[PDB]
Amino acid sequence: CPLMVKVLDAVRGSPAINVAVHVFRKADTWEPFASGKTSESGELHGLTTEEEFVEGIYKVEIDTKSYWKALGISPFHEHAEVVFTANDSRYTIAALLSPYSYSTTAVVT
Amino acid sequence: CPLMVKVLDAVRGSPAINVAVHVFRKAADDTWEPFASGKTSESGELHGLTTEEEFVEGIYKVEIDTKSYWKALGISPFHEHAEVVFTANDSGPRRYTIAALLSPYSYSTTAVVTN
Ligand SMILES: O=C(O)CCO/N=C/c1ccccc1C(F)(F)F
Ligand SMILES: O=C(O)CCO/N=C/c1ccccc1C(F)(F)F
Repeated sequence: CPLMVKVLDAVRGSPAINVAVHVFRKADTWEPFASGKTSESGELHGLTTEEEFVEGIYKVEIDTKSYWKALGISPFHEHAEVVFTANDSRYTIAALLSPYSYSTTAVVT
Repeated sequence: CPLMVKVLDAVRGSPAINVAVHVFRKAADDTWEPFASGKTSESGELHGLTTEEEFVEGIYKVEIDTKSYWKALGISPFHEHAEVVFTANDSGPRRYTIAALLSPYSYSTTAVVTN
């Protein structure tokens, strides 16, 4: 599992459950690559395989807007967007969500 | 000044000076049109990107060029940039401050919206 995403809710103090996440790879346009929804643990595994996940620029779009929308909280952002170059020389993208703010970090091991 | 950007550096505890910032607005075909751009000053602030007349309702993307920043300091960062996408002025005109806090493998962004 070369790419995992983990999403937390800073208002509720909980994982962010059932959040839609779309990954794109840069082709100079954006092409769909993977997607899924976070689990009960706020996690998204099995997006891609080592074979598929080659060097390149990737964008992870976290559909935070629909997440806040579904609990009746007014959100600011359309989404959280995390753009990074993946290089061969294992990635967890973690995001921490609030209605008017978000934080993201990469754990690369 | 309806749209301001402030950028801080979490490694050095200082404003993030001379950081490029590009703002785009979503167009009538779901593409991103260039809207405004500039560079942060000594205080890590970017003022004068737009005017209230130009800053109409829409979906805007503020892209902070964190990669050239970190490279100009001699550091290899993770992200290509920091991005913030949001709808503005949807219920009338507002004043927006977009603040970002930068680390080589992380960033945070927050929005302060005034009437
Ligand atoms: O799976 C993992 O590596 C750990 C998940 O936890 N993520 C935490 C986290 C993520 C983004 C911004 C701020 C934080 C925090 F520091 F505030 F908590
Ligand atoms: O100019 C403004 O509106 C506020 C400027 O300061 N920004 C602070 C800030 C921004 C993003 C994440 C975390 C923080 C922080 F609180 F942790 F430091």
